[PDB]
Amino acid sequence: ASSDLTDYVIRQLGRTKNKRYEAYVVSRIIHLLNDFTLKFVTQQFVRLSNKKIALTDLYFPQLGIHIEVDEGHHFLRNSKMEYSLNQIDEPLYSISQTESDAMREEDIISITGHKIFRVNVFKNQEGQPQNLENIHQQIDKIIEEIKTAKNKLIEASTFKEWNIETEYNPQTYIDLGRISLADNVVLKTTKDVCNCFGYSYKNYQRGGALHPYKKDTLIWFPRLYENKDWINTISPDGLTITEKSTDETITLKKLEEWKNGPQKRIVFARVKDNLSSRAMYRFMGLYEFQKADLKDGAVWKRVKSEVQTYSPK
Amino acid sequence: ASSDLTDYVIRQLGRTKNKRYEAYVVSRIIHLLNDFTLKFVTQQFVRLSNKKIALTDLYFPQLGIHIEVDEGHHFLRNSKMEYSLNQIDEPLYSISQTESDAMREEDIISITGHKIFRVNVFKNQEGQPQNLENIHQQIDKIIEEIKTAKNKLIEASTFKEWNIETEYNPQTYIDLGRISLADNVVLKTTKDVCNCFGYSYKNYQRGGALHPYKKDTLIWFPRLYENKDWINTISPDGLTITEKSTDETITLKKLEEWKNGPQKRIVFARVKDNLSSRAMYRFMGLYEFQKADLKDGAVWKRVKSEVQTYSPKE
Amino acid sequence: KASSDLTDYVIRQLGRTKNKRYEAYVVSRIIHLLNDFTLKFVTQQFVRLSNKKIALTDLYFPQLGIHIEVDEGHHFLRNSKMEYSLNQIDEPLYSISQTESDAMREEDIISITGHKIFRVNVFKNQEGQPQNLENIHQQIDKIIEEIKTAKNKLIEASTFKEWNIETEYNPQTYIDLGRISLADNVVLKTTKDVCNCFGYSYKNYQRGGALHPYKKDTLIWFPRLYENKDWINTISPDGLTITEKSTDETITLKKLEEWKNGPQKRIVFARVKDNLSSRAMYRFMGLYEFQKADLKDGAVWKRVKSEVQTYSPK
Amino acid sequence: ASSDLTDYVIRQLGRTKNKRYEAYVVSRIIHLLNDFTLKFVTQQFVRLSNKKIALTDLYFPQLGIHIEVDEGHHFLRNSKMEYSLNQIDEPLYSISQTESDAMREEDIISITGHKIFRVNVFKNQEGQPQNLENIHQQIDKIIEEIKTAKNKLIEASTFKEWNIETEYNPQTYIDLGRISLADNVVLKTTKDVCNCFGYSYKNYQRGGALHPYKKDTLIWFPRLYENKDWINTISPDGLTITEKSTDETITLKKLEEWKNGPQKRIVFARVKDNLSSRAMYRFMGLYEFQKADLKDGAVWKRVKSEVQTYSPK
DNA sequence: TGCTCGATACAATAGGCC
DNA sequence: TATTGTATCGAGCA
DNA sequence: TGCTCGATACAATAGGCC
DNA sequence: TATTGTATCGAGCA
Repeated sequence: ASSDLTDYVIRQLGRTKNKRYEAYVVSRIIHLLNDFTLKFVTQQFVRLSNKKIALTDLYFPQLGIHIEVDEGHHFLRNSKMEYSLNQIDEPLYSISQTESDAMREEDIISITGHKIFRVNVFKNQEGQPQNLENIHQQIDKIIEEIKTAKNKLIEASTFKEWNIETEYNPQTYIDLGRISLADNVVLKTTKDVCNCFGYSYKNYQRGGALHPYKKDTLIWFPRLYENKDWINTISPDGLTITEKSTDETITLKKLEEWKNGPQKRIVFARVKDNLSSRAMYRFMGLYEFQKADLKDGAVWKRVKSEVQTYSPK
Repeated sequence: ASSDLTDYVIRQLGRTKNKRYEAYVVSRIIHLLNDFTLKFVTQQFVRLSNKKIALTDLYFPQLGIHIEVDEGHHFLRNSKMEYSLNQIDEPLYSISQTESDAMREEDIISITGHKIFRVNVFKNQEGQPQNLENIHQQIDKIIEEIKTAKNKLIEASTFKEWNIETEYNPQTYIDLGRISLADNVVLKTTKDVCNCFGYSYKNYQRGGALHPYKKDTLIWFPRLYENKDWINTISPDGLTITEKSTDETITLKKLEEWKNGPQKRIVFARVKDNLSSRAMYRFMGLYEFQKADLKDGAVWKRVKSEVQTYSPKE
Repeated sequence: KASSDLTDYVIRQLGRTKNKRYEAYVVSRIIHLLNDFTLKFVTQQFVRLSNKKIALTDLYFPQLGIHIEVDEGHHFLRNSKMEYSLNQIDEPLYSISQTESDAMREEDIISITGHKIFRVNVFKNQEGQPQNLENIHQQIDKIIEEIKTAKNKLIEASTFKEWNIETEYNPQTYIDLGRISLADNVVLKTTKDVCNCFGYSYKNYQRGGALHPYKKDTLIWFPRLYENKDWINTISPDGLTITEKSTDETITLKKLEEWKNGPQKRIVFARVKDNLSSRAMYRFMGLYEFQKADLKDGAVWKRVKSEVQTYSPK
Repeated sequence: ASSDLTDYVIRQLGRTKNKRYEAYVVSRIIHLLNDFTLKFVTQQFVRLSNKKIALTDLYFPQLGIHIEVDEGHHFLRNSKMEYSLNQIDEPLYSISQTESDAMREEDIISITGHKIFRVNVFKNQEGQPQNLENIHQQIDKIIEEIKTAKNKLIEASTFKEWNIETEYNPQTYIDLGRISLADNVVLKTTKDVCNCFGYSYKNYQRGGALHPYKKDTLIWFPRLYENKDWINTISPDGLTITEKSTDETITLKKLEEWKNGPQKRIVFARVKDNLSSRAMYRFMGLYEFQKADLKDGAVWKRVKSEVQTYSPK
């Protein structure tokens, strides 16, 4: 019941820490904010413009807001990170590509529209930390920024309150009427996403399933990274997906299937749950086939950020 | 440099967790309180009635208030701790006696008179966690108890606000005029506690130091546990300290030495700093000699909780 | 190449922090005069006393089961956890206090039953007056002579197998042999190696035990033979008796029927700390068969076979 | 008390080790050689061709032979030791100038006519790679060299066996008739060395002693380094001692005393014991006054290495 | 239908590295 | 991290 | 000088983490 | 990466 919320919060604030001042700053933001109708995520993997994998310290999905602790390079529990400058809206802390290759299956999202606030814990680093008065000031301004964000969304009636029990349940989206990219939709299994579009399934094996009420649309469950069978990628923008095969012959023979098959795909990408290391499937949008190269394989572009959902037949 | 405060706070809330719900409860208490005139300590070692060594998750020394998270029983392997029942005002979590004699060097205080507030994190135990609203309520009432204790202290004019810069500097205690147990006075070395009483000392490596302004008292820096040369103990309430030695012969030769004088000793116990593991010296009181013997041998009873200080002597 | 492993080994063995005053001289002299590096040796070897305290010997030849200990009565050592005491003749005169014995539980601690101990008395008489180098060199020489006679006693029986660093921790050595014995003093770097002696292809193994692929009645087991948070396990000083219990009695009641009808034989490799460099290693204790379950005291595994047969990968 | 032997031997072989292979090589040499009629010293401080202070790992005084192990730059237990190249028979391991400034008082000798043998741990001239057995071969060769040296001296009857009990006793020296550098003589105190020349002293506190049996000689107990009162030096060959004062007034007022004073001095320098660091007095030689000036001070040249002794009068 | 087996999901953790 | 056992659901076969 | 030990510096190893 | 174990420095004292 509510205990699920309790456990979830505890676990998010109980991760092994990457930065020295992370735990303090995030815990103070959460506790002072004191709004648990707001879902948050800690150590959220994101993808930068340059395709390197990064992360942010605290992430509110509903508001599209990130919060990042700036310690500079010196003090890091993980020497597995690196400190660089990037686009204004992108984090300063990155993962080395060597271990970003083992982080493929992890849940990695797109920050394009999102805002990032920084907390500066060092006055004239290296060395001396800033006084707590300043840090508390930054944290307070951030907190009220968050609050005004939430109020802006409720005023636009685009804000859906967070419920643990209903969020992984297909019926809630069937009732809602749409699965939206902005509602941050992730479902526990393939059978569930199938059951949003009119299937009734005990469970589902396949890597794709035909959409019942649209013949030109295919429900797709790809790994958006490279695996043994397929080499797939998705741009930081979220707009461009490429689909190729580790064997070129399979690609060449997939050309015909792609051009003559369903031209639209509803994509649910397989991602590891950030807690509990488990299979999950996140809604990436409605994509339309564009062209099939032999070299670059298949290229799908995203026409829609929301799809209509249906009751079973 | 107000950065010392920041470092201190970060490191107190940055300890490796003993309990699963510890970080949450403590961090929320601190932030929602957010009064930093209040000094606090996490994972404070305490000494129960029995000789067993226990610990509390959050501790305010100025108010004599502890906060313990109760989960009881699962303690997140793999901890050296154990879940037991004890005196009403004492913690539920203790350490195995085997691991207790390992931790002797640690700074272990007396909880006599201190209040302990608990936070119950499980509705149906074992297993299921409770709802956040309830936990938050428990924490809120604890915060109110803290604030009202702070108020009953400030209005009685017994409250001394916390300062990092001045608390380890002897000059401030010379200016204050006294050193008390309520003040919770711990100094970083022997030379400082010596310089409190009128010494100019640059370094002091000896165990005892002759009191400049009083010839019946001795400044003492004992280890209150067993070590290489001699065996010392202190009662859980901090009333009585027993002095002995490994060799019975040197106890015999030191027996007459004890019997003639000096008959009083002001005590600072050598204790490891709760942060950064270096030696420090904590005022235990002003103690008086009651007895000579074998075995338990010398016995020092505590007759005073406060000692006056003195300017350097030239 | 890789003949530098022997160098590093010898340097590090003769290079430990000294436990005694005269240890280094005696041991170094013995090694250098012996000049046989086909004989593996160990310094400061931890041994299991019948009194159950931990003791140590200054020099240990495993292949010969022969120890050498230097006798300097009492005092002459400053500030170590060691203690002088009397025991059985074939047991050392130096031990660890029970308090620090339980802190050393994880270390490699061996049964000395059957092993002979030679002593070197370095003082003519008490007070620390040293004995002239003449009779000391005499003692060392007769010791070395006895050592060579022992090695000769083994080589004519074709029991003796020369020492090789590169092949001693390699499973394939013992698969070719094809037996693992106590006489060969076998210890492996990891569980997966142990499993790959008996017919497994494992790349890595994190599990507490694995079924014997070619024997349905036998289980490969990697116990901690001391107490930890999950289990309470003991092994007799002669290694003939191993007791297994669980800290919790609910875990305990669940394991009784599992044991009584489960596989009745266990090939045991105990988890021990490396004597140099402190990494986990696994020492073959024997093949034990289940003799009992009495539920306050847990399972009793008695030692039947001192040798086990290996197998090429399946 | 033949125990003093064993205590000396274990205390020499039991010093805090400077080098990684030092213990093994030295111990193997000593135990395999097995000749305790030969006095030896470990970590013996020496003075190089330059003013710099070096050390050798093993030293046989009687034979004038040193033994040094070469492990090179790294594997240093002491970070203040340096690795360089120097004169033909000179050690390769030195001490930093400032860290040798606290080492002034140590017993530092002249290596001029001394042979130094190196154990090459890693590799040797002509370039061959080595470990273990090759090291052993080197050690064995060295042992042989030592023996042939001893025999060479014992056939010329220049060899004198080591006895720990009498060697610090003035009586043996007043008995054999001569104190010389060949015997490596250092006593425990000033009263002893004075009693060697015929004084009866129970206790002697003074910087110099007028010789009973010669009016032209002066027994002297200098610190051959710089201290608060004096600036004194001695050349690496041991042939030249310079004496100056901290104050110039004292120097000028000592100039007349030098030119008109007794013009030859018997020098016993004040050096710390290599074991226990007690003050002891080593015989440098019989030096004759040569020259003086303000600018660099007084200059003494060594005329003779053998002084006659005398019975108390 | 009832059995055998294989792919997938998932929990558990020694080993090695920081 | 990387590896393997255990539990589960479905495909395949008799 | 010569001795004694707390404080300090730095290597050795215990612990956290993937 | 954080804590513990070992060696060195140096003020105070006889």
